[PDB]
Amino acid sequence: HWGYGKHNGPEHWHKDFPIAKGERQSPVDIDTHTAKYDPSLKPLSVSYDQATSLRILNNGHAFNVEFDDSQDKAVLKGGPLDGTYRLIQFHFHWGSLDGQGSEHTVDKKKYAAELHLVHWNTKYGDFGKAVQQPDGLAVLGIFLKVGSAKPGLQKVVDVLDSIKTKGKSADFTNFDPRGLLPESLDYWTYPGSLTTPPLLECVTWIVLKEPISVSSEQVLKFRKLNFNGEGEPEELMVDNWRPAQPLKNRQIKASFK
Ligand SMILES: NS(=O)(=O)c1ccc(NC(=O)NCCO)cc1
Ligand SMILES: NS(=O)(=O)c1ccc(NC(=O)NCCO)cc1
Ligand SMILES: [Zn+2]
Repeated sequence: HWGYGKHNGPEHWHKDFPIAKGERQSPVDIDTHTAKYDPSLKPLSVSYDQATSLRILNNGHAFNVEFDDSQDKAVLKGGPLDGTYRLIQFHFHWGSLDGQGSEHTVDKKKYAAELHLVHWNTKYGDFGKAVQQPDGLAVLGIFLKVGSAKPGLQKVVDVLDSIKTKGKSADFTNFDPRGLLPESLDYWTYPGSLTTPPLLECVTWIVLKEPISVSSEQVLKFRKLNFNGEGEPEELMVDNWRPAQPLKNRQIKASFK
């Protein structure tokens, strides 16, 4: 099965998922001087006031905080997007060390972690249909640097002891994802893919310029999770990030000068 180890990590994925070598793969390096400011880009509209978180799940590759996506409760609109995209889950990718962990990079800089708020285009009815479409998903990516704690992350941090191993889930209601956002919603955008198998080329990536800061203790708690199931040999869930992929025939656009 695919993973992030020596024998099943990102360099092996193409053997089962040949789209890994496709034309619009993610993540990418964001070369900030080559990105083009597009004044026709609209501000992002993040409407999370009615969000309903339900559960948190260790899926063996990351942990997902899942939301009720059966109504337009937490939606992303505007920016480069046409129509309305519903929040289904968020998760993170992180490193074994503060010097690495993000999937996207900025002028080759790696951040300690990267948050992905995953949304699907309501015109396609559900997530499974949306991933089959070139405009099916919008993923809002937010970098994490280590410094001051992020108070809105602590509720996530504190439940991780309950989902240490693959397949464990826990109730996780009333979590407000607005507590994970930075001040500014300035962003870069480009067409790309899921960054894990099946690597489907269905994502409008929206990557925020401003990172959030989390404490060293917060990210250390991410690194105590396990990729394995309970009663299997323990392998720490760290370095669950795919490296930057070739940009190919793509231009990254910026919402800001
Ligand atoms: N990254 S990938 O192409 O999906 C892949 C799948 C299986 C493996 N190896 C495997 O299954 N070995 C048997 C031990 O469990 C390695 C990589
Ligand atoms: N890292 S990423 O490109 O944001 C990503 C998002 C969703 C998936 N797959 C998925 O099934 N998401 C919804 C889970 O219920 C895989 C990769
Ligand atoms: Zn992700």
